[PDB]
Amino acid sequence: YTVVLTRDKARLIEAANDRVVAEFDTDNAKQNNMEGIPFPIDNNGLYTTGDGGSDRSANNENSYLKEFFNQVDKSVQELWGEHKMPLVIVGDVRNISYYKEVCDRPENIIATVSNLTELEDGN
Amino acid sequence: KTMKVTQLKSGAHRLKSHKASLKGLGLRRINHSVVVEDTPSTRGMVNRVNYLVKVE
Amino acid sequence: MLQPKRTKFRKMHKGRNTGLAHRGSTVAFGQFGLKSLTRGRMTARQIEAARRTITRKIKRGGKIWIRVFPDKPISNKPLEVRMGKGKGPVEYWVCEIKPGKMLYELEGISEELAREALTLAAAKLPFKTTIVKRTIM
Amino acid sequence: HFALNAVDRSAELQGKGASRRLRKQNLVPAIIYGGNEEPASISIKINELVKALEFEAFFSHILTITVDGVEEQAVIKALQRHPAKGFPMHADFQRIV
Amino acid sequence: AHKKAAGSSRNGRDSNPKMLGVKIFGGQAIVAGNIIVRQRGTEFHAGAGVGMGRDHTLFALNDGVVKFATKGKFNRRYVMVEEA
RNA sequence: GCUGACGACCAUAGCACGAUGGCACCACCUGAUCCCUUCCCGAACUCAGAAGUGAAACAUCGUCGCGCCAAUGGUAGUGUGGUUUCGACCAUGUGAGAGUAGGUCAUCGUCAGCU
RNA sequence: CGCUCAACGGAUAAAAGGUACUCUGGGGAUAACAGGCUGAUACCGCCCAAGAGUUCAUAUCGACGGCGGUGUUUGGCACCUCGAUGUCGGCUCAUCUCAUCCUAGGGCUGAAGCAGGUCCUAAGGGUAUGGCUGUUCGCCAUUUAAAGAGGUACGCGAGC
RNA sequence: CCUCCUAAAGAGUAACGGAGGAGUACGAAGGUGCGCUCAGAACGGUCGGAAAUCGUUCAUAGAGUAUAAAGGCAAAAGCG
RNA sequence: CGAAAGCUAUUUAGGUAGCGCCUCGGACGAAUACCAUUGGGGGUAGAGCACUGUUUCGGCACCGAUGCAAACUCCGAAUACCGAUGAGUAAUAUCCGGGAGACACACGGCGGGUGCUAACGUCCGUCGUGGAGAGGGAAACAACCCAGACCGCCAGCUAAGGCCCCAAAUUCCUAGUUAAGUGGGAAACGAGGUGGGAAGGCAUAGACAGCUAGGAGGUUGGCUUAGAAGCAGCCAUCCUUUAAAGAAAGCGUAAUAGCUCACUAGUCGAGUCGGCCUGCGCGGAAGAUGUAACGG
Repeated sequence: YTVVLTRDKARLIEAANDRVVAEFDTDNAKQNNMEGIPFPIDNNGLYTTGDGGSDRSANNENSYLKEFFNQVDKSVQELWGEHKMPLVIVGDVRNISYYKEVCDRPENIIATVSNLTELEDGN
Repeated sequence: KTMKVTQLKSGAHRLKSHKASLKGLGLRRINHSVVVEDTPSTRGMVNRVNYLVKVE
Repeated sequence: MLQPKRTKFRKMHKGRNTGLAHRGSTVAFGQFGLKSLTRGRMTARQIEAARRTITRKIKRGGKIWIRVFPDKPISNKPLEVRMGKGKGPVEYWVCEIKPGKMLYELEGISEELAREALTLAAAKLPFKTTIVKRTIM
Repeated sequence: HFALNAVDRSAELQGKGASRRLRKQNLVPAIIYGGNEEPASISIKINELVKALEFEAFFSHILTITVDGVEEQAVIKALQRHPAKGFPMHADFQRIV
Repeated sequence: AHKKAAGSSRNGRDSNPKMLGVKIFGGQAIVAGNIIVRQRGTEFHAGAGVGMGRDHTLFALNDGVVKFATKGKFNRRYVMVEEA
């Protein structure tokens, strides 16, 4: 698995060796019966849209990122339970950090790449 | 014929018709006893508030 | 994952699960049944898990019947959403279970192994359960 | 195996509260109807009825209800048991002729 | 709003009440012109002594006592005004 | 005894199946000049009639195959007062639906006609 | 007879914005902080045991499902405060919890030994310094027996 | 503004509750008298079939009702 | 004497107006309320599949079994509501006019919508209480339970709740249960706690347990598999010496091997075994200033 993280979104790719198997978009079978947010997951936090009951002077942004990555890991674990493959975390160093601290099964992580470009638009 | 009806519990917080059944028997307070004719129409008033009153 | 086919209305009122299961309280299809002693909602995920357990234990040698079908759409509000602004979207389907209800029946297999298959299935269900045999009256 | 002892059930042990209060005395209400005369309301002991019901031929044979004296030839027609607890709650008997 | 769930489903309309139903019940005194039933369609049919308006309102054509009955081959509910 | 008209009632009155009826009555039936009909048609409506037949229809009679009606008992619910582990339970008053036993091939009124 | 006077009991025949340059009267009738209620979500724990573990469900891990505990994340509510309860971080100074990071005692082990892994007991002490960034955190360098998780108005501005 | 539900078997009854419609049409689609009965299925029949028109037999309405829905509709309120 | 925090409308939403609710005066006088008997219409709770849907199994959309539904109903209560008749009791009902206030309601039950059958949440309906209500109880505690304070009394009886001490009143009586301080927080689930109740199985033709001896031969059943030899898995459960011994219930081996078990015989000698239901208990059970989850 490739978990692509961003402050704004998360993507999930299934990859065999050096090719992409699937992208985990709206038209997939593995996301049909999901109890969590399906990929691609947008970070539609109340702080991201500017409502909800929080202020920027509270400095809760790191906590918000941690909880968003926790929800991302929930979706990742839900999908992984049906296939059980190792995952590679791609993203900024700080995002990878937050995700590693939040991951429910951090033993299945085999690699982390932080120098990959175009996390949100690249294919 | 007549019967004696006594009030045992307070009627202050009862349903409106139960209060009205007390007042239609003639009962006005706890431990008040009245004598009323023993007809089905009065016995229905006693039945309505049988938890509130006793018949001698 | 059982679910109704086309339905008449997307969303439903909560309702009240009250009373005993006077209907569906008899082993009517197989010889052997798992009956609910308590009331609740039988989610379609729970139905499927207890069906896969039973099937894996009976091993294509017997027959299983499911007497619960999830036909009640249950809505949920998403996180970070205030009260109001309409009724939430449908997320899953439950069956209303009352005490006495059959949930599964087994036929065509040893009583001991059918007992342990239903005992395995009861562990996936949010009900206190009893195991009953089919009677005449 | 096909003979059961019963007791009369009078009009004061009939009704919802009376039936509930009678089942709290380890008794099962039952009605014998059919033949060519009025139905008779009886009460059968719960343990006796449970033991009688254990026999699978009890449902398809001629039974003999002995109500402390007068005796009747009957066939069980209906048996409503508890939906969840499973114990018998009421029995129907049809008088054969 | 994390799972994209809450969204537009606009239905907050409803019409005003119409105050239908039986106005004068069986056995009551009635004077001519009094409305007995306000209804949609002939849920009740006018028997002897009662007429029907353009909106299927049943009203008394004469003084008397209102009677409800089921009669005819269609088992229709009928309201009558008997001269009592 | 039977037939016809108009009603009460609106399945315990219905359906299905079988039998009986032509002296009155009814129904088919004959014809289409005339009255009146057909977006064409004497099919229906209508008129003028009795050669034939109760075939169909209709009426009556028979039955339980279906329908329909339907207890008793129990159960569910429920008003009031109380309790409760909120499922319910207790006292009292009510009391289904479903199902079972069972019932049913209707019952009456006014008038006319044949016997 | 002439109204999408449709904000449809229709303010005028006739009408948009900005204010971080601002101001007044009010409100905890109503939001942002912190408390409270709640516990969906979260975190922790437990139940079942498909499977992985070369064999072997239960050394270790635990798919599909189920049940709790905590208040602890993200939330829900609007009960307290708008005739004022100062916000994040740092500094200083702490105090408590135990779901224990080290040190102590153990059972099991896929425990030869050395090292570990899990779980049980255990809160007496102890539990880095730096580079980056306002950061909390995080990454990194080098250590250490260890660099614990939290509560305390996310402790502490009438202490900085 | 209308229809259903919420609405707890008289009426009424709220929510940024769950579902739909209206802001018309028609001088006949109004009045009356008279007359008629639908949808579907099966069987037979030139083109012609799954389905056109024709004939037969079942068929309380499974149709229609200018339109949303509900309630009604055989004395049809449906169709000439 | 005594509300309201409702309805309708509103550039209205914390304002105001009409109506509702309060008061005063006048008119009228039983037209009002309660209950009994009785005349009504209903589509709710429940129930059901006849319609609209939805659902599972079998036979072949249809037949049969089997479920479910606010916007489904072949049905269908209780209450409630609208009438009639009648007794008793009652500081009634209605109308005209003077003066208002109120149009932020709250909680606890009941029936629902919403929410997560979350919220001291929100929105209706209905009852009670508070508001505007003191007194007693619930440790303390508007809204819960009992009960409505005109004033005075060093009189008595009771309600809810209580009676070992704080603290008024039983260390009261009868029959039991619990050993957990359960009582005096917490579930799935686990267990050989303990009491009770309906039945069963076996037994001096020696029952249960222990101990002693055996537990075998076709055969390593066939297949599959590197290997599958009772014991990975798939397909049968046969026969033989038998007092008995499974084509095996476990441990074990890579597979065999090996150790047990089921079962039988012997020893001993009397009751014993396992399910079902029920009462009360046990574990599951970790938090932050201090015992701190009976007020002590």
